[PDB]
Parts: sequence; C-alpha cells; structure tokens
Amino acid sequence: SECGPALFQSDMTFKIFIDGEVNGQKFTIVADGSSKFPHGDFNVHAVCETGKLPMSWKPICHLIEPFFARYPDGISHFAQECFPEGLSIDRTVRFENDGTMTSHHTYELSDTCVVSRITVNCDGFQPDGPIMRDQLVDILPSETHMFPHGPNAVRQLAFIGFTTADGGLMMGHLDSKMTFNGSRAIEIPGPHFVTIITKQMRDTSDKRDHVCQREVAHAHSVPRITS
Amino acid sequence: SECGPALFQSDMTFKIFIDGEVNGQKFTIVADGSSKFPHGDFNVHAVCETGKLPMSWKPICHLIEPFFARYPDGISHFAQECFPEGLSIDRTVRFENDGTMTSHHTYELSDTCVVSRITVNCDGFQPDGPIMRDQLVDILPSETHMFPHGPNAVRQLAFIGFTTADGGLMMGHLDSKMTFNGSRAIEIPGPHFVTIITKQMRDTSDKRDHVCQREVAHAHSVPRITSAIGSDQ
Repeated sequence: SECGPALFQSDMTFKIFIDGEVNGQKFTIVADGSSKFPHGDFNVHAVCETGKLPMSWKPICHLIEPFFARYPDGISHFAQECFPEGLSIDRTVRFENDGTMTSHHTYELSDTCVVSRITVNCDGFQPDGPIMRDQLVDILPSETHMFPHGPNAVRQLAFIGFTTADGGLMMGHLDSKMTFNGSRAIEIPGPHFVTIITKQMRDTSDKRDHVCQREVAHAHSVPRITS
Repeated sequence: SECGPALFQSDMTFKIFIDGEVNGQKFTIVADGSSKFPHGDFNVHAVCETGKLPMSWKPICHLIEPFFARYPDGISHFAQECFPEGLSIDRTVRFENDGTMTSHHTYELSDTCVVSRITVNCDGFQPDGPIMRDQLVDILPSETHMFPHGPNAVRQLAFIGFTTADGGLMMGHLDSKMTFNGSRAIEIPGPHFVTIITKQMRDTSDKRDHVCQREVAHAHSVPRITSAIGSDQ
C-alpha cells in the first residue's frame, strides 16, 4: 500500500553522487534527473565537479535507476519492491582488451526523489585505448538478462557495447547484483529480460564538463514451447 | 549462380555427426531433422552411438542450425548467405562452477540437406556437479546478441541458463564465431538479437540413448532513440 510499486505511481526525481577513480586519477560526478509515470523513458543531467572527466563519459552511462524501468503486469518489479528500505548494487563491467569498472551503489527514497551514492574504481584501462582517449560514439542496445539470486537479490547479466570513432566496436561484460536492504519477504522475480536503449550527448550550455542522457527500459518475458 | 537465401526457400533437412569427449570419455552423436519453410521452428532427433552419454544431454542442445532461424526482411541472414560455399563455427561455452565446451563446426549444403560435422572438447567438468550427474531439467530462453566481426564473420554472445533438479539454476557463457568459407563479399549484418527457445525431451521408444529437440529462433532489432520525445537525430 505504501511500499514497493505503490511508491512509484506518480512523477519522480532522482539525484546521484559518484565518487570515482580511473587509473589512479580521481573524479567526482553529481547528477539529477526525472521520470514521469508510467516510467520507463527518463533523463538525467550530469556534470564532472573536479574539472574534465579523464575518460569517456560513455562507460558512465550505467552509473547515471532500475526502479524507473517499466514492467508489465505479470512480472515482479524487484527494484521498486525494495522501497522504502532501499537497495544496494555491486557491479563489474569488464571491457574486452581494456579495463574493469567495479562499482557499489546505495539508493534511498525520500518523498518522490531517489538519492544514490556510488563509489567506482576504474582500473587497468589502456592509455591508448578508446576509453581513455574518448573515442566512443554510440551505446548499443542491450537485452539484459535478469535472474533470481537468493531470497533477497536479483542478478543482471549483460553485453554492453559501444561503437567507436573509426566505425568499430568495443564490448563490455556486465554482471550486477541488486540486493534489498530489508528483512521483509519480497517477491523475487523469475528469469526475464530488460531491454535498455541509451543516448548520451554532450551539453554545450556551460563550459563545465557535463552530459544529458536519455534511457528507455522495458522488461519482458518469453514463453515456453511444447514438444 | 544460386546462393544465400535463395537456397533456403523450400523445406529442408539436416544431418550432424558429433565427435566428442567429456573429461577424457569419448562419445559420438548422430542427429537428424528437418525444417519447413519459412523456418524458425524446427526439430531434431539425436542418438548417442557410443552407448550411454556420460553427461547431461542439456548442454548438447546448441550442438544439435543457425541458417534455420527466421530473419525478418531488413536484417541480413549471415548463416544462409554462407551457402553454397559453407559455414564454420568456433564456439566456447563456459559454465559457472564447472567446465568449458569448445566446439568446431563445419556445415555444407547438398541439395536441400545441410550436412555437418562437429568436434567438441568438454574439459574441467565437475564429477559431482549437475552436468556430470545429469540433473538439468529445462533450458532457459536466451536473447542472443549478434555482432559484425570483420569482413567474413559474425560473433554471437549469449547467456545460456539451465534449471536444475532441485529447482535452481546453472548459468553458461557462450561466445561463438560464425565464419564464411568463401571469398565473395557477402553482407555482414549490424548488431541485432536472436531469441532462442528450446525444448528437449528423452525419446523412450527403444533402449538406445536418444532425445528429441525442438527450437524456435527468430531475429529482431531494436531502434535508436533521439535525445528527447518528438525530436529527431
């Protein structure tokens, strides 16, 4: 009644604080955005606070809101079920022939705004590769795969791909776990998919290092077949 | 001058010979099946010729026909394009907390029958885990991801999941390269997806160790989004 989805029936906002490093160099991001009900198509503005981000903004796409994915009736929406107590996320994305980003995320809801703090360590990145040299152009869509992971968690597996300036491709491997903070016995959804489409663009309003990003996310399932 | 999808406009059949080992134990499988036009929903019957298969049939699912996936107009069908010259597959499926299968596949078309030979090494498997103990029940659907891979290849990435006998899960990681065995310049499709749904049942006619398997496979794409609702770019 006033937990889970019931708390996502109106328009909402969110705010994010990221504390990071890449190959030793530190950085800080703050961001804010919003999601109109019925959700699933939303936007975020982000800025680097410490000056110029020392790596492509593109791999940050997934740090700058699973509870704003839209779920149809018939599939339990774990990330929305986690409230009001909140949730955490532990995530690794490993880039082929390049480095790995490991992040930890906390989410709290107050009123109609969800606040996140994230620490991320980006290590082993190649100084000459497209990430450190800012040569990533588009973000490919993903059909991310979701699985139940014990009584209090769900796991997300994905292939996250980026096109490059010379017309090629860089592949990332995402493995992510969402854990409910409370003791309450929420419904763990069974195996399903979440389709995620993303478009990041530089905001040349300010002379600050800042980007706008839009996301469409929608969960679905696939039927069995008989013999 | 007959090639690619032109060669797939009728009902077809296929035959597979698999030469495998799992943890040093050699085995042999032979399969056959058919696919009716317009393809995308098709069957196979397989049998272990060396007696009793020493592992679960479940992970053999993807060894026992990409060219029978159904593609919509607007997405080039790489596996069909590779004919008449033929198709090779190199593939690895690594299972979490368990072993890795490494396969080499070669496919050739004679008439309306696609013949294939596969070699597969299944190594590092756990003798007490659910593959070696035959405790896998269902095959989860996958939203496989396809990508261009140079001028003569495509790469498939997937997660292949199985349910177990006590109601849990076993996850596999699949990485597969399809290569065209010819020199003509064929179209390499852009990123897209192939949904695959699979159902395997033991066939309990006769004493021989065999299974029946049905697969539904369809390609789809996902569109781009513009920077806001109602714009363009």
